[PDB]
Amino acid sequence: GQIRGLEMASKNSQDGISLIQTAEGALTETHAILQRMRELTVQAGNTGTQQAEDLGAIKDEMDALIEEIDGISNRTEFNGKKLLDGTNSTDGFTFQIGANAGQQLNVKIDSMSSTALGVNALDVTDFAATAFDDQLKSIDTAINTVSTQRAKLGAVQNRLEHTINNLGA
Amino acid sequence: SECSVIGYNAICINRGLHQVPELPAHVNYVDLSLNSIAELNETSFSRLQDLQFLKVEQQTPGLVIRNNTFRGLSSLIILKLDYNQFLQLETGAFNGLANLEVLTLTQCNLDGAVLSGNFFKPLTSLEMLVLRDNNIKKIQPASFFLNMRRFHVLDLTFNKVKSICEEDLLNFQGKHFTLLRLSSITLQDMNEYWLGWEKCGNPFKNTSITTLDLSGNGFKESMAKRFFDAIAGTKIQSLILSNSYNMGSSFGHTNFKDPDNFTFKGLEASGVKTCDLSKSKIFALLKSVFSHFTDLEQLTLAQNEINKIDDNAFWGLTHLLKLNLSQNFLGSIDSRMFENLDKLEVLDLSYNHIRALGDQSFLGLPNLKELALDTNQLKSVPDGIFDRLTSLQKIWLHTNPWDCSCPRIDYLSRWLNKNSQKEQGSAKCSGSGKPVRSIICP
Ligand SMILES: *[C@@H]1O[C@H](CO)[C@@H](O[C@@H]2O[C@H](CO)[C@@H](O)[C@H](O)[C@H]2NC(C)=O)[C@H](O)[C@H]1NC(C)=O
Ligand SMILES: *[C@@H]1O[C@H](CO)[C@@H](O)[C@H](O)[C@H]1NC(C)=O
Ligand SMILES: *[C@@H]1O[C@H](CO)[C@@H](O)[C@H](O)[C@H]1NC(C)=O
Ligand SMILES: *[C@@H]1O[C@H](CO)[C@@H](O)[C@H](O)[C@H]1NC(C)=O
Repeated sequence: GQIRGLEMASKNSQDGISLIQTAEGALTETHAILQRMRELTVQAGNTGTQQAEDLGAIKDEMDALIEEIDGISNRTEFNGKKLLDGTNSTDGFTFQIGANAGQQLNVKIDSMSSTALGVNALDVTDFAATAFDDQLKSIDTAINTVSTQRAKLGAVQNRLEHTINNLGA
Repeated sequence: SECSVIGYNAICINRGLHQVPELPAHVNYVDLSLNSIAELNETSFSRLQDLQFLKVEQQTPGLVIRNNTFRGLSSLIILKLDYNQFLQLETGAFNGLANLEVLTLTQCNLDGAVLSGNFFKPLTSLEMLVLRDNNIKKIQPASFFLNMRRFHVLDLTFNKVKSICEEDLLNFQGKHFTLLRLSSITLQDMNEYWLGWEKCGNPFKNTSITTLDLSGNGFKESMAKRFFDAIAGTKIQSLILSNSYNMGSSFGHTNFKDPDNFTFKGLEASGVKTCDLSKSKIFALLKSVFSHFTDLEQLTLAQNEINKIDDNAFWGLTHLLKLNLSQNFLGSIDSRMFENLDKLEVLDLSYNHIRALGDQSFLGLPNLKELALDTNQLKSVPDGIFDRLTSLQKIWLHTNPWDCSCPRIDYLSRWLNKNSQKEQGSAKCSGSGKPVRSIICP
């Protein structure tokens, strides 16, 4: 009967890993979109006074990229559960990984929508109202947020790899 | 005993240990991960002299490793200290480890001084160093790296590195890396107007690299061009530039430039045999864009936004064997698209939006063994389209809305029946859902 318990804790650990991998995959997409937004913002800041017509084309692209962030936030799922829209973020995901009850692991993932990341309001045609530095900072804070969430999930994945080796021994 | 000891292996994972436990002298593999060891010193491993493989990953945060902690572990080959948040290393922490081959230190909040200080000086046999996800902002290896003659794998993925230049990587000169993984390090300072470009020189001077992973780094066209000019001459067999998120123009926008013939010119002397430019928002394949890759054998452009392939896009790829265009936005194929690819063996066009194949689309591809057209929008093909593909071994035609009206479907149904051993999966008729191979036109 003790063998069944180890088998179970192990399967639940692997499943935690697959969940985390799905989230890590989506977060790296968010990260990439945010860095492209950053680069577009930089290019906008370097746009000359006679070249101001370019700014509208930049805003168009960033707006579509903000939409993509939201698409990722809303669709990303594992085992029928949304991972990145914040809807599971107060309870979190709980995995039964111990060979006895009580030994347990809870993973919280914050929302990665454009609103939650604070990159919703970006507007490269309006540096006159919302400073370039503030817009860039919003984007950098969002990059840090995504990157920190990914790093956090990496730590939990590592914990789950060790738990699987432990149960096998 | 506290741990689970089986043969040569002591598994001590998650045992609430605050120090290295007592273990049989004959164990050569110890896993102490997920414990609460706050400090290691020379007494810690003084009873385990035969260790070859040691893990002390992810303790409670703040693990301190004192000088000479592993002194006398002269058989240790692999040491893993990953996920020790705020890891505190004394500068002689690795004294005695002349035979160590692998050191892993992922996500330990380390900074650039871990490479520029004396931490790794004792590691004369080191082969592989993993430093992913730390706080390394410049890569500046100390001079002793010059004499680490077996050093060939370095992974710095996820460090936010400002820039890399010749002066930084000096002490890696003369090395052959089998794997140099500089993925997702961003290189944020290396932009269009940075004065460092004038003085950067060649980061990889007199260094050769089997697999150079520069994925996830943006690589805006103008940046790529400057970077590859800087490293011109560097022998690289496999170049990974996947997730170059600034490189492509993107479908429906022209703020950024897609790569062109001048972008990759610096790579002309590198001997590149495989290149991965997947997931990089590329929209157009421009004239001669790949013509500086004179030795190229494999090319993936999967998962871009490719909708336009210019005539002579593949000019100069006279050695190419494999071309992956899967998961793009192609709406059609014509015969000019794939000129200058005479040696091609593998063509993946799956997961596009292709609704028509031009009359002689594949005429310039007699050596083709594998042709994927699954998951497109093909309703028909022109008569005889596959007839000269005399080396074809596999073909994917499924998940397409084949129009099985007669006589439109006559050629394809007869061909798929005659060549049923080549078809992978099963092409089905729209409406009826019967296999295309089973239709007999009268
Ligand atoms: C072309 O590249 C695609 C995308 O990278 C490869 O797709 C992978 O295909 C394998 C095997 O069919 C799957 O297990 C992976 O999940 C796919 N990856 C993704 C991201 O979709 C494909 O194999 C490549 N084609 C060839 C001929 O190498
Ligand atoms: C390691 O730490 C202990 C205290 O925990 C100390 O008594 C011992 O002398 C130290 N070892 C060495 C080799 O200095
Ligand atoms: C640790 O080792 C270094 C170099 O081997 C030495 O200079 C130093 O005294 C040691 N550090 C401490 C804090 O004892
Ligand atoms: C490159 O490194 C090798 C190995 O040290 C050395 O002998 C050779 O002279 C170097 N070549 C150049 C051009 O610096």
